[PDB]
Amino acid sequence: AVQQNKPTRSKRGMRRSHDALTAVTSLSVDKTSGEKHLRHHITADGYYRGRKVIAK
Amino acid sequence: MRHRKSGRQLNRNSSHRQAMFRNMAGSLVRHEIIKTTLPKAKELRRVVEPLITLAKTDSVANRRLAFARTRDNEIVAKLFNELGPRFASRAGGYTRILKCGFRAGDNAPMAYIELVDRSE
Amino acid sequence: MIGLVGKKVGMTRIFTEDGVSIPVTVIEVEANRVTQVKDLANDGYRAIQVTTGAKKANRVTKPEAGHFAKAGVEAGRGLWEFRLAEGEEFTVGQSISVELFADVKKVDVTGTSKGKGFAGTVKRWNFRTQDATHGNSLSHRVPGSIGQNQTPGKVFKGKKMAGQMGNERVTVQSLDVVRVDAERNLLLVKGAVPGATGSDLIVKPAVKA
Amino acid sequence: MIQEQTMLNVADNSGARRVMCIKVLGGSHRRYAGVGDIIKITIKEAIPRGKVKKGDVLKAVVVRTKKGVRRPDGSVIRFDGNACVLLNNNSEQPIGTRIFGPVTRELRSEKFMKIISLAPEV
Amino acid sequence: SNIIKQLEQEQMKQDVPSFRPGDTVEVKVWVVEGSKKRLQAFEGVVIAIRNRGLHSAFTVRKISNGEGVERVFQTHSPVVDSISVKRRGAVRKAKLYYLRERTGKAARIKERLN
RNA sequence: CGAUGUCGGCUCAUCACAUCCUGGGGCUGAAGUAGGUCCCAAGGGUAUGGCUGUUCGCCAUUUAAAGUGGUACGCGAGCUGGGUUUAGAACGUCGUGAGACAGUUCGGUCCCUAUCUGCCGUGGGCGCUGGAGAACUGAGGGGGGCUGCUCCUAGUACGAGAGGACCGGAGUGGACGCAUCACUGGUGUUCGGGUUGUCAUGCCAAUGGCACUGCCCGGUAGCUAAAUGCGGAAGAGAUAAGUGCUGAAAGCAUCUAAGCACGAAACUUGCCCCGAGAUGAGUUCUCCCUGACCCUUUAAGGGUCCUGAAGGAACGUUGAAGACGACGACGUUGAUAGGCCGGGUGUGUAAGCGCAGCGAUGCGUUGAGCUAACCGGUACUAAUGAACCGUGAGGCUUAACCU
RNA sequence: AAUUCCUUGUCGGGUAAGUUCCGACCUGCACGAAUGGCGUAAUGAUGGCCAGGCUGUCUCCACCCGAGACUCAGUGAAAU
RNA sequence: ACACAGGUGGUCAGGUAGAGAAUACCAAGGCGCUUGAGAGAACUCGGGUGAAGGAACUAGGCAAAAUGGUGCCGUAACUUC
RNA sequence: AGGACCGAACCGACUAAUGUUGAAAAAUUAGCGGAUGACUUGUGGCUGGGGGUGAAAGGCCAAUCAAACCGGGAGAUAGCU
Repeated sequence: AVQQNKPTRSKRGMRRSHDALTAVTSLSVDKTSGEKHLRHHITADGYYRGRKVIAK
Repeated sequence: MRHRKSGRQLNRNSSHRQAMFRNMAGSLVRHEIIKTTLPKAKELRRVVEPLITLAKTDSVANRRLAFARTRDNEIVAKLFNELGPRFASRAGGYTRILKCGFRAGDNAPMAYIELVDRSE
Repeated sequence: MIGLVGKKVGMTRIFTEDGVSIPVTVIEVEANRVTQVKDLANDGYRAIQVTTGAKKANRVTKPEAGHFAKAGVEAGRGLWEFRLAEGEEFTVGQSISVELFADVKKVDVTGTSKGKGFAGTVKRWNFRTQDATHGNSLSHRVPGSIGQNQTPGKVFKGKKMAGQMGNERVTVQSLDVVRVDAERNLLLVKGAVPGATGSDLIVKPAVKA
Repeated sequence: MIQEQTMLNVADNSGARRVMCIKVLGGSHRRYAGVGDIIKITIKEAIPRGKVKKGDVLKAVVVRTKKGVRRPDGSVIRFDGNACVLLNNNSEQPIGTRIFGPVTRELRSEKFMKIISLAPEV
Repeated sequence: SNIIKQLEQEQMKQDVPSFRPGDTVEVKVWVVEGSKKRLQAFEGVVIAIRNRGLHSAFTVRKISNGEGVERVFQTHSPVVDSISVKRRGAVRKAKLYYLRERTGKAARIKERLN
């Protein structure tokens, strides 16, 4: 094992100031309910892109 | 190595995968709709969807076929009676598979699979 | 030097009497239409551009909409530009004809080779394989030492390691011509070409052949 | 095919039945051979029928191969093993009084003119 | 879709050798040898026949006493005159590659009950 | 000396040369074949095995050659551990002995979780002076180079005798680098047949799991080399070593000085590839954007109210592609994948039923039954909406011109 | 030769090349008679050498099947 | 050290395959186990195919592999038998 | 009649690979030696530091050994660090 430097707040700032993994941008809703979902899946009450694919 | 493979390598040994999809197809002819993971729902289409075409003939030359897997009388009670003959003038497309989001409290991919025509 | 854009359409055999099978590759050229010619006083160029578009009109890029609608009427695909001086072709001329090869002995092919992905450093750079016996390990599929002891301490540009193998447009610089048809855009040549029907192929008159 | 330690079979009278390759030669850095190559060969087992002795290093010309050849008339010729005609250590070309089977129709032309008297099938 | 079919049908013969492996034959070639053209004949059993079109190899094995001589002819090629049958045979598994290991009484290759 | 891993081989590098090969010449007791001998030139190239701790060696066989050196006799966080630099001892010799040899032979040990200076690969961001999409120029550079045998030349010229050519023209091999699954093999679990042991399906029937894919077979798509091919072009430009003419230094003489023809495998370009982060951010094809009030010695902006273009992302179906990115094919303005249909191709005559056969098992019905990846057809299943990003004509100065 | 300096002793056998091995030579630097001599047998994880059988050690890899690595969600280390 | 790829005195030790209280797979009886969902790239360990062959590898067939059961026929040198 | 030949249980831990800041404080995978006996194993006892144990290796005697462990002498001593 070897160590020339312990990384400063400013050195680690290049991994804590501009990185991206998510943005939660706008999201999706059906005209029947304002409870938000993601762009391409079926909701728990059976709604999908205007086709209402399973009912219980 | 490997090159083309269209089927999923999934998890665990080949006899596990065999005895999972054998049993899960039994559950599909028992309920006509299943809630499961996206890889499982989409790989369950294999052999079971063309088995509807195999069963459409009601013929004696097919009588010893389609009972190599899922060997519980639940399937042969429907096979060549309604399982097959219920889709015999549609020309293909007997299963539907669509995604439902993520497993509740984690990130595993959830989906559903159905037979396109079912009594409930 | 100018050339034609096309694809491989299959493989054939024509035989000798002495004799062997003689492999003959079958090539078809498409959409060598020309829509731009670049010359006179600016940036040192003298060149011609073929613009090989053939795409389904329902998914054409917004920059390419209205860009061939007066001449060429199809979009997508490689633009391809070739060097040409004093042959006097214009944008109101005629499509490049494969009759270019009517008296040509041999042709030079440049075309997308079969993909291999990462492949391996010994498979790509043909290094000499160290023996996997007497206790030697982790030495069988590697590029070996990447530079010299003590002095440089910086690695040389002469050493090769990782990347992707295949997909290069390569150099296959001598294929002897067998048959041409300018009325059917058809070319037959002796020997193999890079890639397959899912690839692209460029053919030029030969120069080191 | 046809490399160091490879065993070949007899094709000529007073030649040996077990003969072994030690050099392919006939060019720089060669290791494999076919029909019409000349091989540096050792007698590996010596018998009463042979006019040769074990461990004697000689030359022989290939006339049969288990990979085969298509050059003669444009249709493959392939055999059960590999066989070679033994060559004269002093005056070059074959030394046997008879050759077995068809062999090659080259072993009779103006580079083998001592051999035209023999009666192989081609 | 295949758009070179017309160039494959330039070589391919409309008469395709079609009788399955195990038939006993005589095959003829011209040899040419620059300026020495003569009709030469080879005898044996057909061990490979049909069906990949212009790639169909056509393989014959002599099955002679102490001699397993083998030839590949490509019947669509410019170098073959004729193929003719003298005896029938019968196979019902694989493309007859076992005729390298079968000899003598094991080389009888049935007779199609003909 | 408060640890600088060592000899030998493998594997990977880098620079010189007093030149082994190849290329260029001179001398000769150089006919010719060679050889013997000296620089011109470092542009291209430069072994496989045995015995052996070896590099060092002594040998068997090849080759156009088996050149010579440097770098800790380059390369153990890149390899083994034969030799040795861990205890063991052994036999001989020596010490009285505790032990040792200008002693040898034999047994015995070889690390990593790779962080940073670095290199490879890949994505994001800043900028090129509004906001974008797609190609191109080249400030520079790397790659290629050499090379076998045979036939003609040639049994001539020359040579007591033995022997014995130059050159450009062809054939035929081999391969560093590179392309492909064709040729011909192999493999092909995803397609189909034969089969041993066991358990089971209510039983029969014949079917399935499991045992190196349990055993034996073909075979597609594909993979591959154990397969086959192609390529080191001519020219342009100026030279090296060198061949000449005309003619000066040093009035002769001289290829050198002026002048003039001609000069290499190298050099600069051509051949193949790379490249504008080239603060020196280049060109073209083109595409679109024409806001306001309050306030500041105020080309910068600060607050607030309005309005969005070009063109992108998200969302995705997927494969001849691929770690991941990415790359090509596609999202009903639909054949991208699945189902279905038909071709294409492989396997081998199913099960049932009848008959023959003391019966096992066969035969017919029947070229039967089944058929993946290649291809066309068929929308039967499946491929989000306004929202997001990104605008609202773009700095100084010199000049023209309309108010 | 388990001891013949250095020298593959010198010569022959077997090998394509055998400093190891097999047989001889006597002219043994430092063999030699119970801290034994020499032959030898049954036993031997004993020391060394040859040939066949067979074989992915090798030409030269080509490939396939599990179970980890690789990515996430809950929990969450170190040498230095 | 522990809800640990661990250790463990003595007893009953079923059926079927088998030479076997090997290994396999059926009672009686028991289990699918507190990280598991994706991916099946580099990279790792274990296991298993394949042509011609062939030890050419290496100081050294180390390792790796063919062979592997049973009944019968057969069985050399040398020998203190 | 077996200090018989082979070979399971039973005992050993020779060979190759893996693991080597491990799953294991030497374990696993497949071979290999012994296996009615100069064999092996349960229980309670006896042998103790220059003393045991050892058909003998500087081998073994509680994660400690060319003299183990623990309380005191002890702040041994040093032309020395």
